Amino acid sequence: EAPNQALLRILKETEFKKIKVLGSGAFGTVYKGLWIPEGEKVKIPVAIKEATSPKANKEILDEAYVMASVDNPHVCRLLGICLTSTVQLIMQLMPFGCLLDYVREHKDNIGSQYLLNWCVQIAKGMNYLEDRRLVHRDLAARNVLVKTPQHVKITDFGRAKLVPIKWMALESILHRIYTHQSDVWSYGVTVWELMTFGSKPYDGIPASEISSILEKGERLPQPPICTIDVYMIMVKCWMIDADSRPKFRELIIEFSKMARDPQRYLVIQGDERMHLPSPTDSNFYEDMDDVVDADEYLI
Ligand SMILES: COC1CCN(c2nccc(Nc3cc4c(cn3)cc(-c3cn[nH]c3)n4C(C)C)n2)CC1
Repeated sequence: EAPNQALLRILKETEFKKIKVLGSGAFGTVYKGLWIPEGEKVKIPVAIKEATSPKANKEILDEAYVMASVDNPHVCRLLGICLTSTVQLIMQLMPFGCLLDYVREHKDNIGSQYLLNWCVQIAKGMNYLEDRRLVHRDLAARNVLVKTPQHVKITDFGRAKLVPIKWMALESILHRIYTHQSDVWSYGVTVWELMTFGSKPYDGIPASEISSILEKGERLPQPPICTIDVYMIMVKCWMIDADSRPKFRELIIEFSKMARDPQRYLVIQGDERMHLPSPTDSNFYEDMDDVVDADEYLI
């Protein structure tokens, strides 16, 4: 098939500054930082993902490969890699963190317009991955990052090709089959995570029971804010027949029609009177002088 002519940018350690730590786990640690290229007079807000074991490097270099091979407004691109002893991925700073925590922390100000717009954006990013013949294998609200409350992007290409049980299609749990239609099942679950304001799917149920639960005909419940219109979409993503499930191009269309009249499809008390931070807010955005967002920094 088509040659992957993507450019892998190697960045010097001296070209960027680590400001603070954002979060640490088993993988390593993600830092908040600034990238100041050559003599460009720009400061790009960045996220730097950083023991050295040859196996862990192959995994991070596999994620770098996939992340450098994407370009879409609703997908996180790799800005570059820094080849130190540790080896670190330089990514775009998504100031508002993951969507999962965002919905939990801001339920009182999240309205129908935002929720439906987020669904359209995830469908667009996912449909792009399908175009690039990329199967995510780990879509969830934790892997959708917030640039601004009005702009979200899909991330975490650590599992992407060409285990998270409660987000998986039945063919995936039973046979390890992953298609773009299995990403649709995970898309259904992600929507459920948003519509419930960050609830844990199948809370209290052990992952081993999930396979048998789905086989019986049981699915995630109808969230209180969901009309039968929105829930019907969730249910269709959870059909046994993968070809029966909607295609992402149909999900973009479905959620877009709904996003034109949000109150008809989602019932939230206090809707329209709610508000989230916007680039039209007082002090929404050290030396703020020459900072440009990665999306406007092109070479
Ligand atoms: C370990 O897996 C990594 C895979 C890549 N992913 C990513 N991808 C693209 C951009 C990006 N930037 C990015 C990631 C961020 C934040 C800002 N910008 C803030 C947080 C955070 C806040 N409180 N706790 C954490 N995080 C998390 C997800 C590490 N982060 C971050 C997680």
